[PDB]
Amino acid sequence: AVDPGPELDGGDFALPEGGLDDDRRLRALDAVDEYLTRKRKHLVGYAATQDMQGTALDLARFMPNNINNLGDPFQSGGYKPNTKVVERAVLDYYAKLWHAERPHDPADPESYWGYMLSMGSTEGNMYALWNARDYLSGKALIQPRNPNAHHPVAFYSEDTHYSFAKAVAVLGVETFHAVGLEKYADECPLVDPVTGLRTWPTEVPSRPGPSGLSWDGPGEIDVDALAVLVEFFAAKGHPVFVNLNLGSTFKGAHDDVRAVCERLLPIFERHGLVQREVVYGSCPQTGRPLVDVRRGFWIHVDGALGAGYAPFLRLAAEDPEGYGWTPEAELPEFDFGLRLPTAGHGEVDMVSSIAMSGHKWAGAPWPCGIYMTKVKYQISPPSQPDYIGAPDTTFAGSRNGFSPLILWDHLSRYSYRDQVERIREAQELAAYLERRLTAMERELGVELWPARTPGAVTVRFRKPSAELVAKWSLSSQDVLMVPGDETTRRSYVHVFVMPSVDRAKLDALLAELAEDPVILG
Amino acid sequence: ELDGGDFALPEGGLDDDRRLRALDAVDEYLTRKRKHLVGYAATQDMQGTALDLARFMPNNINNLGDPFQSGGYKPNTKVVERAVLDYYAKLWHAERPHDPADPESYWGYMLSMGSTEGNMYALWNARDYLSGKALIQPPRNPNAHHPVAFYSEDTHYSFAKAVAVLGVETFHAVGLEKYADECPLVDPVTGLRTWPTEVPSRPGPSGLSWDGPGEIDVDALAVLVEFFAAKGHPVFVNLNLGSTFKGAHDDVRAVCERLLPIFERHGLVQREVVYGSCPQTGRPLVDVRRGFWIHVDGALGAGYAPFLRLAAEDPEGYGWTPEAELPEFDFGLRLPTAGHGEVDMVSSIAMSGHKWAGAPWPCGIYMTKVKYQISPPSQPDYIGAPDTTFAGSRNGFSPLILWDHLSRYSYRDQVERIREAQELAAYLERRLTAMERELGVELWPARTPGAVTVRFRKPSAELVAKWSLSSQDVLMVPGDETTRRSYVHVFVMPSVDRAKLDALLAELAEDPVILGAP
Ligand SMILES: *[C@H](N[C@@H](CCSC)C(=O)OC)c1c(COP(=O)(O)O)cnc(C)c1O
Ligand SMILES: *[C@H](N[C@@H](CCSC)C(=O)OC)c1c(COP(=O)(O)O)cnc(C)c1O
Repeated sequence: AVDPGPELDGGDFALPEGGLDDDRRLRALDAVDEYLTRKRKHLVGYAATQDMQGTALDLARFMPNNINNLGDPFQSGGYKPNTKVVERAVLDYYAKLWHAERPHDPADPESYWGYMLSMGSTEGNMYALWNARDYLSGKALIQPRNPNAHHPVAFYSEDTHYSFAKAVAVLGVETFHAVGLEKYADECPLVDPVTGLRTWPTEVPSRPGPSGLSWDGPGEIDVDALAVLVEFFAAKGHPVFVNLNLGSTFKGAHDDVRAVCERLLPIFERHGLVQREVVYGSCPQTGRPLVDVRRGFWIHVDGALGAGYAPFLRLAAEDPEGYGWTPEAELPEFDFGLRLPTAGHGEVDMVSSIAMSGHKWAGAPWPCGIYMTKVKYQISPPSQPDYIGAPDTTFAGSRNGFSPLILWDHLSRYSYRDQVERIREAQELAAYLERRLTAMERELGVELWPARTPGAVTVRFRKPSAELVAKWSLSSQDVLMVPGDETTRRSYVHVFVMPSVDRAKLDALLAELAEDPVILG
Repeated sequence: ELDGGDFALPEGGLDDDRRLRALDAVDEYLTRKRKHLVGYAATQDMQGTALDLARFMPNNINNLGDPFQSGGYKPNTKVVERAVLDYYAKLWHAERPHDPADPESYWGYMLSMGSTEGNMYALWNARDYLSGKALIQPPRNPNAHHPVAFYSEDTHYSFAKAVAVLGVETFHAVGLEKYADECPLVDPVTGLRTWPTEVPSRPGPSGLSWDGPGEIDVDALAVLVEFFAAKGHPVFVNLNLGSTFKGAHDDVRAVCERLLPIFERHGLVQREVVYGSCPQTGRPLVDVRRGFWIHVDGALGAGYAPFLRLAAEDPEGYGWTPEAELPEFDFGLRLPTAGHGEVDMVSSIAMSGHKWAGAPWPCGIYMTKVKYQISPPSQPDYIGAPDTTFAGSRNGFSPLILWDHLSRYSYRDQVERIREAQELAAYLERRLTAMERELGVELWPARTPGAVTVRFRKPSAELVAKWSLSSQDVLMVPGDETTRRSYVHVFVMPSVDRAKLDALLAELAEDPVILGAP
């Protein structure tokens, strides 16, 4: 029944051979602004902070510059209009926040290395899986018999973002499902809870909900299931890549990164994956191959969303009196500071890489973010281009040097305490939304199927009318309540409570939901 | 330079005074550098852009999903993105509108990185298309599924990267692995049949490629492509349209004319491809595809080459005859088959928006045809649009940047932009040789005919850093480190005018490395 307002008309934007005069140009740009302004003020269905007035005022001045952070962030290079000094400051801030070792130092293998992304976290996850594929397969690093030793196998939950399926295909990294079907067809160690057959699942199971199946579960990886699957492949001699979701796309779940690491480390130690000799190439002689020592596992944290707020929630959890807030749910230790003891290898720093999107929690006018790892994992670049004056250590070639300014400006405006307040208000407002949806069910006698994983900044509920979805940019997901059976489909939407989503905005949405024709029935 | 101390981000934040001081320091640095940058292919003037588009800075714009599909993230500029894509589709003689039911119609999208993304996407798309992975759903030979990649020694480093990312095998790798003693080319330095690492570029006065024009040697390419095509391999060829260091244009028309008969001889125009078996039986399912893919890396040159070719076709109408011929390169390039049919030769093009047009961050275009589209890696509900692109979230500000640029200029204005740059590149070359004679020094100036860049001897570090001159070392005899020469180049972009070049030249004439030249 509500009005999402008119879309843009392509006729206004057609670019003729002769160009457009100033009046037609301004009319078009005004139409874009009127559209974008209406939509941004009502967007509540995606993990995208929408308020950036301060940014715009501070940084509009930089638009006349063709900024390019071409090459590694830790060398200027020949393209002098670059913001690498700013990029390093932003990377340093997140390195501290994620308990990485600073400063970056190419002679310190344990120190951080990372760079700012020109796409979103899609670039960071692609880079992670490239870096891990090469590291685990034995390609040469920047610093100097088992048939499966150079055949890595990827593991991640059913709540993992579609970017991984893409990245897996781009990079030719094999999932445990693919390798299971190919080489180990009848040896799946898990029993399917629907069919009772030992069929290889397509992703690692996520935890079950009230249904006994994952569709209504919290969206967290099932650690038991993961450990069974990892043991299976590690015992066969495969190196192991694990992606863990810190703020999953639809449910905002946090995989229990510490629990996963505690479970898997003994498996890694049992199967010789903590420290192992790796043959990297060869050359003609009496002998042949070169050799170095590497770990045989790689744990990546997809923190596209959650790496931006989780450190601040955990700060409050550590000092609840000081911040005046005890978070409702525990968020798992997930970062470069996570270190575990072993039987005979000393303490092991468990996480190899993290990705974060800057346009999610912080907010930006275009996609950006961070990939971070450690110097000891850096792969030799694919080539040595003279013409950029800095090593080609990154996924992108030319790199966005405006995004460093965006994030620097954001981070400079807020103290740690202010950042804690932002995640507090969002957590409290997500809880409020869930409370209001169940109250609506009782007031109106309607089913909304509301759900919210404890500690998540998103709430899911029954999809309303198409018009309401379009007004508020609600993101949609269908689930089959019993996998395989198309008659059990439910359509959900979700709301992401970002720092730009306040009580008034949620109350306005709720007032419209209460009068929506699909909701009423 | 900028001092990192001014930029460190404390736990407690920075106050408004420290914040403004830092941002002022950045602006002062960037402003000084941008006004003197002449060494990279990056248009530096965008005052109009800034005035028109700063207003959009408050929006978290996201063009998530396919440009031609509705999606749930409503603060998007896909209507604008499609207008930009339509403009370049026309400019590159693609078929419009995009229509998923028309195999011949264009498909493309705007890049969130630069052309690195477009070249990566091209090679991904070609790898899957040539290997037999499943195509997008509309509304014997042991080498058949092993594509081999070919490109010249002047190809940008993004290809070496993309090859490694995507696991695409170059002719050099396949040659060493499978055909170690069968290289059909003789090395001009050693006289041995050693597989070269890239397809040779054309020789210069030296007899070697270092002082050549930077264009692919079409003969050498044809010999190499025939070799692998006769073995049953499908073929990926990348052609440079405005190469990175020399600004050369591979002769795409000549390449296509040379290669088509080779493709016909070895059954690569129409090739039965097995893309798995049916869900019931192990019956190899098959459709018909071409067995070659020609990609044009027009990072730079796809932005200006159409306009120069416009003038070449009507020189009295535009008041300009370009001195150099630029090759036909685009989606309109169609050649006759042996049977007097026609074949559209080019499969894809990439362009960077931050090169010829100018942008405040990297952006660009990848374009192909609907008939080449691969089935998406998965089908996510939560964007509401197919995942058909390299990026996930996508930059929806870049469409505004390029739309604003393109809306400001007529075809005639765009012709004038490339005219002026061509004429100024020729002027710069004239001035450098005049300087050699006046000062009695060797500057090694070189300009490939039709290029917007001129190379010369590397001057002092100070001058290099002031004018952001890009540097390249060459070995004048490959493998001999004693023959190293250090060059720089100047790119004459639309924001490079005569005054700027004359100011550079005045400094070069008093430069200590130039004057101290042995
Ligand atoms: C990002 N997920 C959302 C992107 C739009 S909201 C700013 C999404 O897919 O919702 C439909 C995301 C990615 C990919 O990051 P990009 O920045 O889009 O490239 C990866 N991993 C997770 C967990 C995400 O949420
Ligand atoms: C881009 N080449 C230059 C990028 C800096 S100038 C804006 C370069 O390498 O500088 C010396 C280029 C690419 C890659 O495009 P990106 O936009 O950098 O990702 C690919 N192909 C060619 C021919 C290029 O020139």
